[PDB]
Amino acid sequence: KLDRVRADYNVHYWSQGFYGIDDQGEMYVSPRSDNAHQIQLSKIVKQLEERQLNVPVLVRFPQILHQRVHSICDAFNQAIEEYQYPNKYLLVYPIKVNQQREVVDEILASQAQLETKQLGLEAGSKPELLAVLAMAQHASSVIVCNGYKDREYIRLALIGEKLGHKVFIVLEKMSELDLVLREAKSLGVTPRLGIRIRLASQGAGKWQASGGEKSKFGLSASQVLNVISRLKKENQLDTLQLVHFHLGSQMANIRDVRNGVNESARFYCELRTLGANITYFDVGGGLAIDYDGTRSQSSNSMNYGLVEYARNIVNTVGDVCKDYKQPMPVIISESGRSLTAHHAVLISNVIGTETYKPETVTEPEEDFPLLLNNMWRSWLNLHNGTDARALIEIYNDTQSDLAEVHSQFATGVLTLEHRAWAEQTSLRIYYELNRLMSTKNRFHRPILDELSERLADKFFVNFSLFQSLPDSWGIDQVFPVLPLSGLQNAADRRAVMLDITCDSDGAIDAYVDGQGIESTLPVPAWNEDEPYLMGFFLVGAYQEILGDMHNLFGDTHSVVVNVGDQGEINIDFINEGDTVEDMMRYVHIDVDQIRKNYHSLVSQRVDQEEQQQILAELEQGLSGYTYLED
Amino acid sequence: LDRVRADYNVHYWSQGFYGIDDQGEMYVSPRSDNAHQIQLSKIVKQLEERQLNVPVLVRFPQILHQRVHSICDAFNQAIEEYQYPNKYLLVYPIKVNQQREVVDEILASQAQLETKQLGLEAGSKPELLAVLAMAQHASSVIVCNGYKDREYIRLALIGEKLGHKVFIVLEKMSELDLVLREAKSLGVTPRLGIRIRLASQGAGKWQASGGEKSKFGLSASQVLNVISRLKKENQLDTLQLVHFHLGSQMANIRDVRNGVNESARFYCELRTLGANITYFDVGGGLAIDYDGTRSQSSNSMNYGLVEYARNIVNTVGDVCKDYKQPMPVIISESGRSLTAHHAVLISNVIGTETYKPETVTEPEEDFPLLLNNMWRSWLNLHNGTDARALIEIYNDTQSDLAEVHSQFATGVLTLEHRAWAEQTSLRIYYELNRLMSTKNRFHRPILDELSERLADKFFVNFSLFQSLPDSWGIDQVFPVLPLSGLQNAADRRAVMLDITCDSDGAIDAYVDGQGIESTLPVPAWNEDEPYLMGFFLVGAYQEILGDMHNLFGDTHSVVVNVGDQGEINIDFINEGDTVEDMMRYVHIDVDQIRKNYHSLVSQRVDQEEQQQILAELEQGLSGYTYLED
Ligand SMILES: *Cc1c(COP(=O)(O)O)cnc(C)c1O
Ligand SMILES: *Cc1c(COP(=O)(O)O)cnc(C)c1O
Ligand SMILES: N=C(N)NCCCCN
Ligand SMILES: N=C(N)NCCCCN
Repeated sequence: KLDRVRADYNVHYWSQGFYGIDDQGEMYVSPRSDNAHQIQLSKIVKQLEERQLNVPVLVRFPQILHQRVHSICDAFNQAIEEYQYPNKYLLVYPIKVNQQREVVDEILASQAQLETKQLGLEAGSKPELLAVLAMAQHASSVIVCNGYKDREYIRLALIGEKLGHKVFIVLEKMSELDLVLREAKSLGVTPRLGIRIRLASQGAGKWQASGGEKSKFGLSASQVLNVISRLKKENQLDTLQLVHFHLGSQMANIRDVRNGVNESARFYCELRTLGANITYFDVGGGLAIDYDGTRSQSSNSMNYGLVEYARNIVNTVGDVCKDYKQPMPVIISESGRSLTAHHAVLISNVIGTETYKPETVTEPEEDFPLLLNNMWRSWLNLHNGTDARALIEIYNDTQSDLAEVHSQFATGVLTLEHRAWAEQTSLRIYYELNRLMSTKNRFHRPILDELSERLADKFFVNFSLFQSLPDSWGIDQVFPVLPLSGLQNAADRRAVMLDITCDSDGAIDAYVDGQGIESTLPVPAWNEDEPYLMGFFLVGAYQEILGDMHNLFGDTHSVVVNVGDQGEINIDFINEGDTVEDMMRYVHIDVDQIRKNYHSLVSQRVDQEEQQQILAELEQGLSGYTYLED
Repeated sequence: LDRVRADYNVHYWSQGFYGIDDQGEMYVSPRSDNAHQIQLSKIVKQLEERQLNVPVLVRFPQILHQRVHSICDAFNQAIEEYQYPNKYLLVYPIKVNQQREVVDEILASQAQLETKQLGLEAGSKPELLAVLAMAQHASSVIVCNGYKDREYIRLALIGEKLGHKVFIVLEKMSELDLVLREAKSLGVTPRLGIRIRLASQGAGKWQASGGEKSKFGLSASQVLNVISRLKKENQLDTLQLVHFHLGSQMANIRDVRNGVNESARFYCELRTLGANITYFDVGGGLAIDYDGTRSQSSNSMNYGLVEYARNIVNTVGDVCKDYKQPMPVIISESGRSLTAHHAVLISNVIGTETYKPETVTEPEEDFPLLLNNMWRSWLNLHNGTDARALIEIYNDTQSDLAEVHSQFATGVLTLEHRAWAEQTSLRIYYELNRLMSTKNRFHRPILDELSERLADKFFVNFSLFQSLPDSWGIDQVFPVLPLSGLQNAADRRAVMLDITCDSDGAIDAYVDGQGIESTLPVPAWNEDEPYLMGFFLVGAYQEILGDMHNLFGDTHSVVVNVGDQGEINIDFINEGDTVEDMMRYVHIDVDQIRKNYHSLVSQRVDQEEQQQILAELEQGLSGYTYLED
């Protein structure tokens, strides 16, 4: 049954209604706001294959970016209406989360459909500013500038203001103020200034600009005061328009958001008190994504929802302004991750497995030692008539017996054959223990968890973790991962997913299912005869940019898919992934020379009939996708 | 003033390739003869004169050459001490660093040791093609690991067809049938190895299936299935190599010795079943001492080079003596140890946040008591204050400051009050740090906290995520040192921050004379003068794991040979990415954008200004992604 499978995965806890399992047992995406047509992801794959693109593939749904833009804006609007807050919310997209022109254009495109009709982007570095200015060349835009600012970064930012953008240069180091004033004078521009504030409510040391605590940016209380003082002196206090703080990405605890906003709102009111007219209050990033579906205060989740995040921000800022009797600023959030995580799915195939097949326990030959007979006797006592206690005993004896076998092999007591026999016999006992024990028995359940790991299939997935999913390796980030098809049989097996790199770390340690994080995943059985497709979801934020070429596996193919009015699958942009030859160039091999040398060597050492064949396979290997063929 | 050399103790991790000379400069000494030390700042000046700015990755192929000879000599010495009756063969696994310039130089050694062999290991389909391309000129030993499809298998067998010795190591049971089929198809006799799963390295590793994450290798039972199938095909002679790999950076020599013991027993058991295994490949694992402490920790190891080699050779030897069997050729795949030292990442410190001593102002008459108490702490803090009173001033001040932050947060204090409190505290810390004594057992740990409280932040012009990825990913420690003016390294303490917009772009730990610290002693930063830092031991796995966070790309890289008379020879130069390179990677049409700027400026900017501005936008696009001082 599919509907019992649906409760085993509980996709809806993490998918936000963008993905689900349909009645044919296929995973779909539903990316349109009218929710009009669902599309089976496997059917998108079938259509890529027709066009000669093989998996792995990264698939983007812009229609999902559009909805996130509207949801985040809707959430703050609701909060504004409920509080009767007397100013606006502005969404601003930090490009660091995902810089791809096709992501950023779709984000810009919905922002234009919004009532403010207000474009907002944030750059965190010189190269990002130039990218941001390129991508907002068409219309006047809010641009917030963060990061380390040299002369050239400041002059480019002022050039942007000259050319008609609203460019906020956020002061993050005290020396930058003096640089901005000089460069603005030199370009004849009226600069717009924001200030980044250091907070004392988020940990020891962060209030301090100097010192060995690692928050890089932001001005001290003292430094903030110096800014106001320097501006008053130059008759430029009106250029300070923006107050900024950034708590960090993926804030799991709503309390920290509240404490942060509380402290910042007070700074904002104190600055107006000293005469500055701050128009904007920018709460930075930090709006988390619920990667594991558990809504918990854990590093892969959050204990709050979208609207509640909005309310904590609006209410706190509003309450602090009412106390000071100050007017309320435009609220900005830089919510990159929330905007981008859901829109992308990585698809690839399971190209082989290592699974345990139950074989027959052969009886001990006269040659076998007591220890191995003991295991044989355990195997005979294991059946439907073995009681609940005695099954546990047999588990414990069998583990101890295998451990002793391993020690005797290591010291020269036992032959390779003895070891083999004991290992296969143990696996047979484990396999049966796993069938005889009951999940309704309280003392069997912990063992059945143990046994579930011990008997899981290894699934080798045609992809590189280091390339497509770097946070998995680097910070034990969890992503939901699921078979795309045949989900009626998801109770068949348990499996762990490994990548095809020659590295221990290219394996997933954690899975998302119906009750949260597990160490293995329930899956349909694999067959050599049918394609078996898997999906990594919530890969939309920070994954693409951060991946690297371990083992010379390169970029995957990527495509943009829009679902049309009548349910068409419009494949709108297509980016081809790396070939082996690309990777060879990247590491400075002269490939044209390699090809030509190959012509010689083959004519030298190969029989004439074969030569064309051998040369074709060499040339073809160079020109192939880095990834493997089933 | 050579307490400086002793503060850093560079030789504890440098292996004699880097040190400080008597002019206060970091030098490299890359030749085996150690004939000429070249100051690393002179390499930078020489690059500056060719229009390349830091950040720069500098690589020294003569260090690679020495690494190959040191590892071979270590094994050869162990072989001679034991009287081990067979040879050692070093095989380089290109996964550690795939650059042609690195691999060439390793290969260029291979040629020169009178046994005149060394090999390459590939661990995936595309590495196999890179290895085949890199050994095109000469016949070679090639070991193939990783997940093998039909194409990988056929390429490997073609490699053998063209004269290489290609060992296709079986890592999965199903891959034996595939090899045998395809070898028949290409009419080639295969050479096979087998990777074996060990039970001595932790629970679950012995098993092929199951949830434990050791990807590759055959279980004892599958090893026997291999023997049985090859006996039936009459192809048992094709199995020539036994393989295992424990993992990289093995810190505990005990694990090495346990792994070798177990695997030697597999080797001798296989011979017992008529297999004629000739090669015994112990994989990687041979660690690098990143912090110079030679301790059993994630960044270091409890053993040395010769010791590693003795543990291998003596263990294989003793077990063989036990079966009365012949000893095999020993192979190690020691990538990391071959490559870590040869490369240095150099960049400049382009700004700082430092605390500058300011006088503490008397509280205004409107100030609350709490801020008066802090004032009173400050007055009681001078050369007359006794040792115990210094600690109590330290504790009152921290308590005061904390209470100030709670009062700001609930509306009790103004920003001006907070500002005054924070600056007074810093002044009190700065003076505590001068009045307390290193000779006093109870000041020392306060001075430890003060060192951090008072450290300079140095902003280095590079991206940790691009150039030192393991530092972010696995808290890899790398030595980091300033390159110049080292006579002055007692000036201050600093932490190094990269210029990315990201909290994680900082180094948490530093290597000084004591091993690992949380700050580094350094010369003072001056705006007027260049300040260069080196990150060392970046040779293995850094270059290829780096990513484009915040759109910072590749740095320049160059290859430097020191000639017989000391000439600095800059033999290859790879240019780093420009802003335009990055924009194009994220699919912006840069040439269209160039054009639209011309449109936009001429329509929006006063005529007398247009050329200036357009020249600035274009110098923006064509410039290195990194910043200018
Ligand atoms: C990185 C960053 C962001 C993004 O935050 P997310 O929560 O990941 O979306 C926003 N603002 C600033 C200043 C950042 O550096
Ligand atoms: C990664 C790897 C190596 C390299 O080991 P290092 O200790 O990092 O030098 C050697 N052999 C194999 C099979 C590997 O996968
Ligand atoms: N994804 C990065 N590697 N780290 C995220 C940091 C962003 C601000 N805390
Ligand atoms: N530093 C790399 N990411 N990991 C290397 C692991 C390789 C075999 N243990």
